[PDB]
Amino acid sequence: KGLPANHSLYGDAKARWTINEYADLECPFCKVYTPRLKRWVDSHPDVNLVWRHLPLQMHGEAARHQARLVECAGIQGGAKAFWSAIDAIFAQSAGNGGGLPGGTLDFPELDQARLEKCAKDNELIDSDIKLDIDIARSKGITATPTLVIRDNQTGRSVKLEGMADETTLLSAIDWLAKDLLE
Repeated sequence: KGLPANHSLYGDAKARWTINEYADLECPFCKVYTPRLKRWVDSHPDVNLVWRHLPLQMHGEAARHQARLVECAGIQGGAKAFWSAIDAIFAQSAGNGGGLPGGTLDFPELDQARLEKCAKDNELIDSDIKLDIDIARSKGITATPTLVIRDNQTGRSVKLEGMADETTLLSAIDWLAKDLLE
């Protein structure tokens, strides 16, 4: 294991299971699913959520630039800024490759000129986006959202493609760990 998630983490850092949500800020599925999944995590403290980048090629530049904007928000403001920027981008983008008007995010609690420079220039964040995409492709992930649910106690994980509903989530965690619940 490498360093733990901070700005990309939603929920309790010490949660037993982590839902890795591979997602694209232009994807209409991700737009409706991400808030519903955060709700679910709110009511299951034992599970947390980590956003992983997979901007899809058919969504072009907009999805890549928006991935960089949310990492740069994390630099400025941590998790709270990161997840607020995810919401703001899903609300403000045309979606589907149309992107933000002028590429510009309206998020006045952040330093906007600073935000834009970081999306243009910071290669560390660009690398981190690319790494999530490379990991996704190594696992054969092609569409968004796709979940990788990891049990942090055992290391085991399971992949689910699509907008998994509560039955899907519960049954995946049961598949990981039904005999290790006490």
